Amino acid sequence: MKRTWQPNRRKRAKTHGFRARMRTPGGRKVLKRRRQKGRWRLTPAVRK
Amino acid sequence: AVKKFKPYTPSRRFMTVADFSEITKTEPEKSLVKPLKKTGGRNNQGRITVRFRGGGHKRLYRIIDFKRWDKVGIPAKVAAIEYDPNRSARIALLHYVDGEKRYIIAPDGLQVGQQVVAGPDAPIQVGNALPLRFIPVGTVVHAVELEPKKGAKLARAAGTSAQIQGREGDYVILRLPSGELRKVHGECYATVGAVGNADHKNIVLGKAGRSRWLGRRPHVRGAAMNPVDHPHGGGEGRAPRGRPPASPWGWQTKGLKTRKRRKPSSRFIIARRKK
RNA sequence: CCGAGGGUAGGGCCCGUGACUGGGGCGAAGUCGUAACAAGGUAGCUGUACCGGAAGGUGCGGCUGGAU
RNA sequence: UGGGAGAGGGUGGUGGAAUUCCCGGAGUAGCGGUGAAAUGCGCAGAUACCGGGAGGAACGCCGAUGGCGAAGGCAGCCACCUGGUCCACCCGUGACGCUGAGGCGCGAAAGCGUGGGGAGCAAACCGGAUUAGAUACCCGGGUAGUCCACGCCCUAAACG
RNA sequence: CGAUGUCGGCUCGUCGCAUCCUGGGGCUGAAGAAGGUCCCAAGGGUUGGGCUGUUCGCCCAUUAAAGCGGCACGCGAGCUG
RNA sequence: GAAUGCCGGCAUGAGUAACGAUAAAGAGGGUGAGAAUCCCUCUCGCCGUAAGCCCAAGGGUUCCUACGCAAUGGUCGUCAGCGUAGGGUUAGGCGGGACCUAAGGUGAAGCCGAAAGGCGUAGCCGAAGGGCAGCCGGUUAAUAUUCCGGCCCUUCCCGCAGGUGCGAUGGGGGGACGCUCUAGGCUAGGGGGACCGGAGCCAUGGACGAGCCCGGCCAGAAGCGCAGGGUGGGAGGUAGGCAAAUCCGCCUCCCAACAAGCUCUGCGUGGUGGGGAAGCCCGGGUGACAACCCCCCGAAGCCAGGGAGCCAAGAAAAGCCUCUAAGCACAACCUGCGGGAACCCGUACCGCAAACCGACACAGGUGGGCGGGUGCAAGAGCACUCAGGCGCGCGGGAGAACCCUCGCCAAGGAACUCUGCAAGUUGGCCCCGUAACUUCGGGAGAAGGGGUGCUCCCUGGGGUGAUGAGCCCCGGGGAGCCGCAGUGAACAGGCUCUGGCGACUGUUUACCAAAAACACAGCUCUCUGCGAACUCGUAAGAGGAGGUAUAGGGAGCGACGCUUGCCCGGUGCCGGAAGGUCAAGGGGAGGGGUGCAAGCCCCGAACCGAAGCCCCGGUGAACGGCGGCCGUAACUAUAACGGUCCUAAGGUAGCGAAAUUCCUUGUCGGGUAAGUUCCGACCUGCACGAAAAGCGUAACGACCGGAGCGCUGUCUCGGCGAGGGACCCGGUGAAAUUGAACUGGCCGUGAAGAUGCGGCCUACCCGUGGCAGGACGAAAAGACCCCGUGGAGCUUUACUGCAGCC
RNA sequence: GAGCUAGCCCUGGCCAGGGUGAAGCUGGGGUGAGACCCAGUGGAGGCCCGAACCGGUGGGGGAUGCAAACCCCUCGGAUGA
Ligand SMILES: CC[C@H]1OC(=O)[C@H](C)[C@@H](O[C@H]2C[C@@](C)(OC)[C@@H](O)[C@H](C)O2)[C@H](C)[C@@H](O[C@@H]2O[C@H](C)C[C@H](N(C)C)[C@H]2O)[C@](C)(O)C[C@@H](C)C(=O)[C@H](C)[C@@H](O)[C@]1(C)O
Ligand SMILES: [Mg+2]
Ligand SMILES: [Mg+2]
Ligand SMILES: [Mg+2]
Ligand SMILES: [Mg+2]
Ligand SMILES: [Mg+2]
Ligand SMILES: [Mg+2]
Ligand SMILES: [Mg+2]
Ligand SMILES: [Mg+2]
Ligand SMILES: [Mg+2]
Ligand SMILES: [Mg+2]
Ligand SMILES: [Mg+2]
Ligand SMILES: [Mg+2]
Ligand SMILES: [Mg+2]
Ligand SMILES: [Mg+2]
Ligand SMILES: [Mg+2]
Ligand SMILES: [Mg+2]
Ligand SMILES: [Mg+2]
Ligand SMILES: [Mg+2]
Ligand SMILES: [Mg+2]
Ligand SMILES: [Mg+2]
Ligand SMILES: [Mg+2]
Ligand SMILES: [Mg+2]
Ligand SMILES: [Mg+2]
Ligand SMILES: [Mg+2]
Ligand SMILES: [Mg+2]
Ligand SMILES: [Mg+2]
Ligand SMILES: [Mg+2]
Ligand SMILES: [Mg+2]
Ligand SMILES: [Mg+2]
Ligand SMILES: [Mg+2]
Ligand SMILES: [Mg+2]
Ligand SMILES: [Mg+2]
Ligand SMILES: [Mg+2]
Ligand SMILES: [Mg+2]
Ligand SMILES: [Mg+2]
Ligand SMILES: [Mg+2]
Ligand SMILES: [Mg+2]
Ligand SMILES: [Mg+2]
Ligand SMILES: [Mg+2]
Ligand SMILES: [Mg+2]
Ligand SMILES: [Mg+2]
Ligand SMILES: [Mg+2]
Ligand SMILES: [Mg+2]
Ligand SMILES: [Mg+2]
Ligand SMILES: [Mg+2]
Ligand SMILES: [Mg+2]
Ligand SMILES: [Mg+2]
Ligand SMILES: [Mg+2]
Ligand SMILES: [Mg+2]
Ligand SMILES: [Mg+2]
Ligand SMILES: [Mg+2]
Ligand SMILES: [Mg+2]
Ligand SMILES: [Mg+2]
Ligand SMILES: [Mg+2]
Ligand SMILES: [Mg+2]
Ligand SMILES: [Mg+2]
Ligand SMILES: [Mg+2]
Ligand SMILES: [Mg+2]
Ligand SMILES: [Mg+2]
Ligand SMILES: [Mg+2]
Ligand SMILES: [Mg+2]
Ligand SMILES: [Mg+2]
Ligand SMILES: [Mg+2]
Ligand SMILES: [Mg+2]
Ligand SMILES: [Mg+2]
Ligand SMILES: [Mg+2]
Ligand SMILES: [Mg+2]
Ligand SMILES: [Mg+2]
Ligand SMILES: [Mg+2]
Ligand SMILES: [Mg+2]
Ligand SMILES: [Mg+2]
Ligand SMILES: [Mg+2]
Ligand SMILES: [Mg+2]
Ligand SMILES: [Mg+2]
Ligand SMILES: [Mg+2]
Ligand SMILES: [Mg+2]
Ligand SMILES: [Mg+2]
Ligand SMILES: [Mg+2]
Ligand SMILES: [Mg+2]
Ligand SMILES: [Mg+2]
Ligand SMILES: [Mg+2]
Ligand SMILES: [Mg+2]
Ligand SMILES: [Mg+2]
Ligand SMILES: [Mg+2]
Ligand SMILES: [Mg+2]
Ligand SMILES: [Mg+2]
Ligand SMILES: [Mg+2]
Ligand SMILES: [Mg+2]
Ligand SMILES: [Mg+2]
Ligand SMILES: [Mg+2]
Ligand SMILES: [Mg+2]
Ligand SMILES: [Mg+2]
Ligand SMILES: [Mg+2]
Ligand SMILES: [Mg+2]
Ligand SMILES: [Mg+2]
Ligand SMILES: [Mg+2]
Ligand SMILES: [Mg+2]
Ligand SMILES: [Mg+2]
Ligand SMILES: [Mg+2]
Ligand SMILES: [Mg+2]
Ligand SMILES: [Mg+2]
Ligand SMILES: [Mg+2]
Ligand SMILES: [Mg+2]
Ligand SMILES: [Mg+2]
Ligand SMILES: [Mg+2]
Ligand SMILES: [Mg+2]
Ligand SMILES: [Mg+2]
Ligand SMILES: [Mg+2]
Ligand SMILES: [Mg+2]
Ligand SMILES: [Mg+2]
Ligand SMILES: [Mg+2]
Ligand SMILES: [Mg+2]
Ligand SMILES: [Mg+2]
Ligand SMILES: [Mg+2]
Ligand SMILES: [Mg+2]
Ligand SMILES: [Mg+2]
Ligand SMILES: [Mg+2]
Ligand SMILES: [Mg+2]
Ligand SMILES: [Mg+2]
Ligand SMILES: [Mg+2]
Ligand SMILES: [Mg+2]
Ligand SMILES: [Mg+2]
Ligand SMILES: [Mg+2]
Ligand SMILES: [Mg+2]
Ligand SMILES: [Mg+2]
Ligand SMILES: [Mg+2]
Ligand SMILES: [Mg+2]
Ligand SMILES: [Mg+2]
Ligand SMILES: [Mg+2]
Ligand SMILES: [Mg+2]
Ligand SMILES: [Mg+2]
Ligand SMILES: [Mg+2]
Ligand SMILES: [Mg+2]
Ligand SMILES: [Mg+2]
Ligand SMILES: [Mg+2]
Ligand SMILES: [Mg+2]
Ligand SMILES: [Mg+2]
Ligand SMILES: [Mg+2]
Ligand SMILES: [Mg+2]
Ligand SMILES: [Mg+2]
Ligand SMILES: [Mg+2]
Ligand SMILES: [Mg+2]
Ligand SMILES: [Mg+2]
Ligand SMILES: [Mg+2]
Ligand SMILES: [Mg+2]
Ligand SMILES: [Mg+2]
Ligand SMILES: [Mg+2]
Ligand SMILES: [Mg+2]
Ligand SMILES: [Mg+2]
Ligand SMILES: [Mg+2]
Ligand SMILES: [Mg+2]
Ligand SMILES: [Mg+2]
Ligand SMILES: [Mg+2]
Ligand SMILES: [Mg+2]
Ligand SMILES: [Mg+2]
Ligand SMILES: [Mg+2]
Ligand SMILES: [Mg+2]
Ligand SMILES: [Mg+2]
Ligand SMILES: [Mg+2]
Ligand SMILES: [Mg+2]
Ligand SMILES: [Mg+2]
Ligand SMILES: [Mg+2]
Ligand SMILES: [Mg+2]
Ligand SMILES: [Mg+2]
Ligand SMILES: [Mg+2]
Ligand SMILES: [Mg+2]
Ligand SMILES: [Mg+2]
Ligand SMILES: [Mg+2]
Ligand SMILES: [Mg+2]
Ligand SMILES: [Mg+2]
Ligand SMILES: [Mg+2]
Ligand SMILES: [Mg+2]
Ligand SMILES: [Mg+2]
Ligand SMILES: [Mg+2]
Ligand SMILES: [Mg+2]
Ligand SMILES: [Mg+2]
Ligand SMILES: [Mg+2]
Ligand SMILES: [Mg+2]
Ligand SMILES: [Mg+2]
Ligand SMILES: [Mg+2]
Ligand SMILES: [Mg+2]
Ligand SMILES: [Mg+2]
Ligand SMILES: [Mg+2]
Ligand SMILES: [Mg+2]
Ligand SMILES: [Mg+2]
Ligand SMILES: [Mg+2]
Ligand SMILES: [Mg+2]
Ligand SMILES: [Mg+2]
Ligand SMILES: [Mg+2]
Ligand SMILES: [Mg+2]
Ligand SMILES: [Mg+2]
Ligand SMILES: [Mg+2]
Ligand SMILES: [Mg+2]
Ligand SMILES: [Mg+2]
Ligand SMILES: [Mg+2]
Ligand SMILES: [Mg+2]
Ligand SMILES: [Mg+2]
Ligand SMILES: [Mg+2]
Ligand SMILES: [Mg+2]
Ligand SMILES: [Mg+2]
Ligand SMILES: [Mg+2]
Ligand SMILES: [Mg+2]
Ligand SMILES: [Mg+2]
Ligand SMILES: [Mg+2]
Ligand SMILES: [Mg+2]
Ligand SMILES: [Mg+2]
Ligand SMILES: [Mg+2]
Ligand SMILES: [Mg+2]
Ligand SMILES: [Mg+2]
Ligand SMILES: [Mg+2]
Ligand SMILES: [Mg+2]
Ligand SMILES: [Mg+2]
Ligand SMILES: [Mg+2]
Ligand SMILES: [Mg+2]
Ligand SMILES: [Mg+2]
Ligand SMILES: [Mg+2]
Ligand SMILES: [Mg+2]
Ligand SMILES: [Mg+2]
Ligand SMILES: [Mg+2]
Ligand SMILES: [Mg+2]
Ligand SMILES: [Mg+2]
Ligand SMILES: [Mg+2]
Ligand SMILES: [Mg+2]
Ligand SMILES: [Mg+2]
Ligand SMILES: [Mg+2]
Ligand SMILES: [Mg+2]
Ligand SMILES: [Mg+2]
Ligand SMILES: [Mg+2]
Ligand SMILES: [Mg+2]
Ligand SMILES: [Mg+2]
Ligand SMILES: [Mg+2]
Ligand SMILES: [Mg+2]
Ligand SMILES: [Mg+2]
Ligand SMILES: [Mg+2]
Ligand SMILES: [Mg+2]
Ligand SMILES: [Mg+2]
Ligand SMILES: [Mg+2]
Ligand SMILES: [Mg+2]
Ligand SMILES: [Mg+2]
Ligand SMILES: [Mg+2]
Ligand SMILES: [Mg+2]
Ligand SMILES: [Mg+2]
Ligand SMILES: [Mg+2]
Ligand SMILES: [Mg+2]
Ligand SMILES: [Mg+2]
Ligand SMILES: [Mg+2]
Ligand SMILES: [Mg+2]
Ligand SMILES: [Mg+2]
Ligand SMILES: [Mg+2]
């Protein structure tokens, strides 16, 4: 059947992307939080 | 005169449609239509704030001249009478000797090829717009301003009309389409006559799908729901209201008046409404 | 080929009969009231409508075959 | 050809009286109703009186024992549209007439449909009396309906 | 109760005997035939249908007979539902 | 040593289940240490509206080539989407950007919010919509509308010539629009040819033929032709298009008028440039100077912004044209010609799948285009086939039970069973024919029947063409032939009668319920006069609605028909300027503390004092409710009738053992051989009843009941046959479970159902295929049930608060 | 977190083929004029049959599955909510 993951590069970037995160307070805490943890990636890579 | 159908489908039994026999032009004036941004009943929050809306036919909005005192003393010919999916009435296209073109709500009896006019000097004729204080007492009027220069606000729906009953000072007494008696200011404009397409109320939609064409999604009864949803939810099997019949949000919906009591227009309501 | 008729399927009309049901007629001495005949004690009759245990009543309109 | 009379019919207008309600004033202790009463209404200001407004229906005197229509029926007043009828002349056609199974149409009231209107009246209904009872007569309320438009129904003591 | 699946049916049987039939008897208000009732006897047998989920029961047609109970109201790691 | 403990290691089940669609394989040759599995060939089979092809998304080197086989591949492996290495994606015209706007998003102005932030006009962003310049062939192992060849075209800059009041974010036009049906002419695509081109072939009885086989085109600028789209011309006035205006709009006149003309597209032709089969010979080369012609069918595509009808009334903005304003008229713009300039990113490959989403090379999921031929009435259905792609990454055997899918069956024919569940039957087309009832549409494919192939003969009309032949499409009549059977295969309704419920088409518990539930047109009540009511929000602001009582919100009922009674005492709601109660506040009789005192300070009576509540009315398609005992008729029985008690009023019409009836399988009737169900009645209705609507109702239903016919393996009652498994051999090889185990029956005992205790009986050791009675077998710390001063959802005239409203 | 699912907004796309034959229009009849009748033309509809597509009615299989919802047969809608 149709499952829950239907990859869409534009949907991915526009929802979890770097610019999406900077635009809101909870987003900047996410970025700060993942930067403090030392994540190699702050955001899901999508190829555009 | 409404038009019936033979029962060649179950829904054709009762479906009735307007006769459309007063319409003389069947596509809108390009310079007077604009996109009608469908809402679905959602507000700028994105929330359903008026339930069961959406999915109607696409429409363009015909810009309607609700002032008319824009152009005192400039007559206009009635070029056409047209369909307008945004209101019950029909609309009439006016060609001004000015050269300018506008739409008005089409009054009952208006004929293509007649000249209408607007202003204190105007004749007491169907389609003429005068300030209220210059129409003789007893004249049936429509498209009435509630406040001076604020725009036609009353008696705009197919078949409706307000009637002039008498005068008091700077103010006129109108019997509204609801039968209330309200004082309207004399400098307010009104158009002689009643709105057209009176047959509009005798239309029999005929089937569920036709309501879906008008943007009307299905209504769900409280009794058919669950208590998380509505006062009337729940119960094993069917059930009476079991409380005073209530809206989705708790308030009582049989008789409970809801006009705000101290509202300033109350000084101008002579009598509440009829029937 | 036609063909008595036999068969299959479906219709029309009549007859008889049927739990039950509807009023009808008749029946020396039942029960309830008293509608009509006198101005019958609310003049009567009427077509219709609504209503009531029952006759009837009431409304709307009509007639005189109504009285004094 | 020329005359007249008439609530003949249809449409659009429009006039005053009266009832009801609403507003203002004035005013006070009852009003209403009956056979007698009660219900009901009334100091929370009724009734009775004056000014104002709205709305519906009916059309006083004329009015008659009258008139018109085929019948059912038709009554303020105005205009328009239309039917029938009678009379004078003796002008035209030449028996072109009579009736009329079927047909078609019209057809009081009540009643039905879809809208509108709703003052007064009033089936149903409620209450008050009367009564043995009173699903009545009498009284106080009262919804259809009575009114309009269209469409049905097509009945009668539709009688002379 | 860190689970013993719970009616009926179907299938498959097995056992008891307080025996429905068939075998053997005594008594009889046993003439014969037919029964009635008690005794001995569990080897075998103990039908097909209509109704109801039904067990049971009633009814139809037969039958020598149309037995009554146990086996976790036998049998859902065998089926049904 | 235990915590269904945690982490890890290793066992058991076990050489067991499985090895992922039953579309299918066989052999020869090759390679190699090694071959059912790689490579080549021949044979066979499968898909062919796909299992072939092309785009898009997503994936991200998986592409191509060399070299490998430890691991990955469900076996194998020499192969590979695997390992290693090298190579490979080329654009002014394709797609996106340097263009436009849509929802939405953002947001100078502005507004709002404790902070964070929420809004918001313009403007900006935003596409698979608008707009805009490339077609055919060749080329590589791998890219091509990208490279090359041919023929075309676009924009920008500069210059030249001719022309003109030039000039814009501004005005205007246009862009610019639905659904259904559809005309004319084309094109794509297809069929045929006795014509044209071709390497050949003659078999096995015949055929050297008007034989068989193959193939007979593609692109193309100007012009031209055919078909279409679009489009009045001129003059005068002019206050409207937020300045201007010669433009547009409005008014008058003249002229034109299906036209034509002007313009823009499609199609055809077209210089020119391409391609070009079978077969044969080792992808190539030949064929080949290949031929490239005629007839027919023909789009859903094209002309197109075409036509008609209908109601539900069908984007925006730029490009573009036109008007003028500042300005500028040595300019500028338009037109033709010439030279020059033309950037960024994508391009490999998979793409209904082994490369995407499903943990897997997973029988599932994934949007658009192309989708050939024959026949079957049509078609994208069905069967077989073309191109092209496959045989599904374990095999070889055997021919038990049993299971799955499938075929047949004597006689019977629902006797099966909860139920004809399941499976039979029926089945397309053409003709005849077709009932109650009905809202006149229907019910209807009712039911029920007949026809159906092939040959010959005569014949009617239509399309193309020409009016003919030829081809193609609909038919009619006659005479015959063969079989068991002619929609000979494949696809393709069993029917009827009767009841309940819901009017109907729809909708729903993704993944146990599709229904009688929800919805629905329709009816009623009620709120709402517009800064509407109501909704969301602290607000601003939105929705409502760019709507206005024929409208919008809320509630119930649910097409339609005939209807919807009585109760307003209680709760709600509505009306009521009296009265009664009533908070803060006002008032301040009169008391108090302190000070020597002027003073300061405290308590405080009557009285005035909202809404709400009390109280007076109304109100049922508002919440709701609609009685009890006793007596009575000239047989009995039963009471039309009466008495009395209570009530706010005591259930009307209609319906009734019912989706409701307990006693109940009520009683009677029908249907049956037999009927707890069904249907029709009766009415002492445990416990129908009138918009939580009552009684009906044609048509409709994968709803639920009862009956009949047809027909059957459902059954008496089972038999046989097919394939895929099970079984045997070679390869690979799980699992839950498991205190250890050297693990028998009976009768007892035992915490009450013992392999494990007592007594007896039985029993050599170990496996394999089977069956499920036991191991209170496995799975899941019982969902039932209770307990816990555990939890959560829900309700109200429980408590206490809050929003909101007054 | 609305890349699943639910609703709405904007913009595109899709629905082989057959069958039934509403209004309207035309002609004929009818009539004082009408209503209306007949034929033809027409092509309406939450119309009928049936693929794609969207569903999921009944049964069987599957149940450490091919699959944490699948497979076969059958069945509903298929111009419309
Ligand atoms: C398909 C495969 C599934 O099996 C079933 O569906 C069968 C058919 C259920 O019966 C179904 C069907 C049915 C009718 O039972 C027969 C119904 O009663 C129960 C509730 O579920 C089972 C076995 C249930 O057991 C029963 O649960 C009962 C509550 C108690 C009973 N026993 C202890 C007394 C016990 O055996 C139960 C709980 O689902 C099993 C647990 C372990 C599961 O969750 C497992 C994972 C199942 O999902 C499953 C194995 O995957
Ligand atoms: Mg899904
Ligand atoms: Mg994307
Ligand atoms: Mg995208
Ligand atoms: Mg997106
Ligand atoms: Mg982003
Ligand atoms: Mg976002
Ligand atoms: Mg921000
Ligand atoms: Mg910060
Ligand atoms: Mg790093
Ligand atoms: Mg992040
Ligand atoms: Mg109709
Ligand atoms: Mg009809
Ligand atoms: Mg109109
Ligand atoms: Mg525009
Ligand atoms: Mg909006
Ligand atoms: Mg917004
Ligand atoms: Mg937001
Ligand atoms: Mg939000
Ligand atoms: Mg709402
Ligand atoms: Mg809504
Ligand atoms: Mg309109
Ligand atoms: Mg409107
Ligand atoms: Mg005013
Ligand atoms: Mg309506
Ligand atoms: Mg609409
Ligand atoms: Mg609605
Ligand atoms: Mg509803
Ligand atoms: Mg409910
Ligand atoms: Mg519910
Ligand atoms: Mg919720
Ligand atoms: Mg709650
Ligand atoms: Mg609640
Ligand atoms: Mg409730
Ligand atoms: Mg409920
Ligand atoms: Mg419920
Ligand atoms: Mg209940
Ligand atoms: Mg209740
Ligand atoms: Mg309530
Ligand atoms: Mg409120
Ligand atoms: Mg009012
Ligand atoms: Mg007596
Ligand atoms: Mg008498
Ligand atoms: Mg009398
Ligand atoms: Mg009397
Ligand atoms: Mg009476
Ligand atoms: Mg008083
Ligand atoms: Mg007083
Ligand atoms: Mg009035
Ligand atoms: Mg003479
Ligand atoms: Mg009384
Ligand atoms: Mg008395
Ligand atoms: Mg009459
Ligand atoms: Mg237990
Ligand atoms: Mg355990
Ligand atoms: Mg367990
Ligand atoms: Mg059996
Ligand atoms: Mg004897
Ligand atoms: Mg004897
Ligand atoms: Mg003895
Ligand atoms: Mg024995
Ligand atoms: Mg039992
Ligand atoms: Mg029993
Ligand atoms: Mg015997
Ligand atoms: Mg037994
Ligand atoms: Mg026992
Ligand atoms: Mg047990
Ligand atoms: Mg027991
Ligand atoms: Mg028991
Ligand atoms: Mg048992
Ligand atoms: Mg058992
Ligand atoms: Mg079981
Ligand atoms: Mg069982
Ligand atoms: Mg078990
Ligand atoms: Mg077992
Ligand atoms: Mg067991
Ligand atoms: Mg220990
Ligand atoms: Mg464990
Ligand atoms: Mg633990
Ligand atoms: Mg562990
Ligand atoms: Mg561990
Ligand atoms: Mg481990
Ligand atoms: Mg380790
Ligand atoms: Mg290990
Ligand atoms: Mg092992
Ligand atoms: Mg084993
Ligand atoms: Mg296994
Ligand atoms: Mg497997
Ligand atoms: Mg398959
Ligand atoms: Mg081989
Ligand atoms: Mg071979
Ligand atoms: Mg090798
Ligand atoms: Mg090999
Ligand atoms: Mg090998
Ligand atoms: Mg192989
Ligand atoms: Mg090979
Ligand atoms: Mg990947
Ligand atoms: Mg390897
Ligand atoms: Mg290997
Ligand atoms: Mg190696
Ligand atoms: Mg491997
Ligand atoms: Mg694998
Ligand atoms: Mg490559
Ligand atoms: Mg640039
Ligand atoms: Mg912050
Ligand atoms: Mg954006
Ligand atoms: Mg382009
Ligand atoms: Mg080109
Ligand atoms: Mg090369
Ligand atoms: Mg020059
Ligand atoms: Mg210029
Ligand atoms: Mg346009
Ligand atoms: Mg438009
Ligand atoms: Mg568009
Ligand atoms: Mg449409
Ligand atoms: Mg063809
Ligand atoms: Mg060409
Ligand atoms: Mg001007
Ligand atoms: Mg074009
Ligand atoms: Mg070649
Ligand atoms: Mg050559
Ligand atoms: Mg298409
Ligand atoms: Mg077009
Ligand atoms: Mg816009
Ligand atoms: Mg200047
Ligand atoms: Mg200069
Ligand atoms: Mg120029
Ligand atoms: Mg650049
Ligand atoms: Mg490429
Ligand atoms: Mg697929
Ligand atoms: Mg595809
Ligand atoms: Mg692949
Ligand atoms: Mg996942
Ligand atoms: Mg595979
Ligand atoms: Mg796959
Ligand atoms: Mg066919
Ligand atoms: Mg295979
Ligand atoms: Mg396959
Ligand atoms: Mg094998
Ligand atoms: Mg074997
Ligand atoms: Mg198979
Ligand atoms: Mg066969
Ligand atoms: Mg047989
Ligand atoms: Mg039979
Ligand atoms: Mg038979
Ligand atoms: Mg049966
Ligand atoms: Mg049955
Ligand atoms: Mg069959
Ligand atoms: Mg067939
Ligand atoms: Mg018939
Ligand atoms: Mg019949
Ligand atoms: Mg029938
Ligand atoms: Mg019937
Ligand atoms: Mg009929
Ligand atoms: Mg037929
Ligand atoms: Mg037939
Ligand atoms: Mg024949
Ligand atoms: Mg043949
Ligand atoms: Mg033969
Ligand atoms: Mg069929
Ligand atoms: Mg339904
Ligand atoms: Mg339903
Ligand atoms: Mg119903
Ligand atoms: Mg109905
Ligand atoms: Mg319904
Ligand atoms: Mg449908
Ligand atoms: Mg479900
Ligand atoms: Mg569920
Ligand atoms: Mg689920
Ligand atoms: Mg299911
Ligand atoms: Mg359900
Ligand atoms: Mg269904
Ligand atoms: Mg539902
Ligand atoms: Mg209704
Ligand atoms: Mg209403
Ligand atoms: Mg709120
Ligand atoms: Mg705040
Ligand atoms: Mg708005
Ligand atoms: Mg209804
Ligand atoms: Mg309905
Ligand atoms: Mg409903
Ligand atoms: Mg009827
Ligand atoms: Mg009450
Ligand atoms: Mg009350
Ligand atoms: Mg009261
Ligand atoms: Mg109550
Ligand atoms: Mg009560
Ligand atoms: Mg009644
Ligand atoms: Mg019963
Ligand atoms: Mg009964
Ligand atoms: Mg019933
Ligand atoms: Mg009951
Ligand atoms: Mg019972
Ligand atoms: Mg019985
Ligand atoms: Mg019987
Ligand atoms: Mg009884
Ligand atoms: Mg109710
Ligand atoms: Mg109920
Ligand atoms: Mg019915
Ligand atoms: Mg019916
Ligand atoms: Mg249905
Ligand atoms: Mg159904
Ligand atoms: Mg049967
Ligand atoms: Mg039978
Ligand atoms: Mg069998
Ligand atoms: Mg076999
Ligand atoms: Mg061996
Ligand atoms: Mg091995
Ligand atoms: Mg291996
Ligand atoms: Mg041990
Ligand atoms: Mg041991
Ligand atoms: Mg052992
Ligand atoms: Mg043993
Ligand atoms: Mg014991
Ligand atoms: Mg024991
Ligand atoms: Mg032992
Ligand atoms: Mg031991
Ligand atoms: Mg011991
Ligand atoms: Mg022992
Ligand atoms: Mg021992
Ligand atoms: Mg032993
Ligand atoms: Mg073995
Ligand atoms: Mg075995
Ligand atoms: Mg066992
Ligand atoms: Mg245990
Ligand atoms: Mg066991
Ligand atoms: Mg056990
Ligand atoms: Mg636990
Ligand atoms: Mg527990
Ligand atoms: Mg549990
Ligand atoms: Mg529970
Ligand atoms: Mg317990
Ligand atoms: Mg406690
Ligand atoms: Mg405790
Ligand atoms: Mg607790
Ligand atoms: Mg709680
Ligand atoms: Mg997605
Ligand atoms: Mg379709
Ligand atoms: Mg279709
Ligand atoms: Mg289409
Ligand atoms: Mg079609
Ligand atoms: Mg026709
Ligand atoms: Mg027409
Ligand atoms: Mg349809
Ligand atoms: Mg059909
Ligand atoms: Mg089946
Ligand atoms: Mg499962
Ligand atoms: Mg499937
Ligand atoms: Mg199938
Ligand atoms: Mg269909």
